[PDB]
Amino acid sequence: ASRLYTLVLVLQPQRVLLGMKKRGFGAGRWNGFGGKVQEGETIEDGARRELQEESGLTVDALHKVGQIVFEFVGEPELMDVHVFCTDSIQGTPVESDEMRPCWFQLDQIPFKDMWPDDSYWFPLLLQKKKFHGYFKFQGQDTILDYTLREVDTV
Ligand SMILES: Nc1nc2ncccc2[nH]1
Repeated sequence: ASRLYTLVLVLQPQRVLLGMKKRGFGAGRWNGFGGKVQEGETIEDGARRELQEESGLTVDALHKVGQIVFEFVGEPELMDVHVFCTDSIQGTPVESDEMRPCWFQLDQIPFKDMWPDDSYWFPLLLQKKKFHGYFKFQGQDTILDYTLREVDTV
């Protein structure tokens, strides 16, 4: 009972791009760029597509850095989120009716205004570590339990 999603982080040596979602699931929080994987499309092709649709950027090189499963108590579907980091990008981030992009210095990540799980696995992403995670949520603000382990292969 799971559904595939992608999440792409545009990470450069001194800064990371995040986008403030203006409506829908997760509105009001800074996040990477992603969404559901479609029929007939590979997970990586979906990550590339979602980055363009949501940020206006075109990614050359992409690589997998994590997989995180989210459970929301009372909701049947688990979110199976495949996390990617960019290595090269083209274009300028585009503000739209759906998303407001901003670059953040690496020591100024706005964790108070992000999903609470990001405080756990973003430090790994920043240090170029790969990870498998699982977070059980009650509502959208409370982590009931979690597991997070570094791995060599996502
Ligand atoms: N970055 C990020 N964290 C999340 N936690 C739960 C659901 C979606 C999420 N996107």
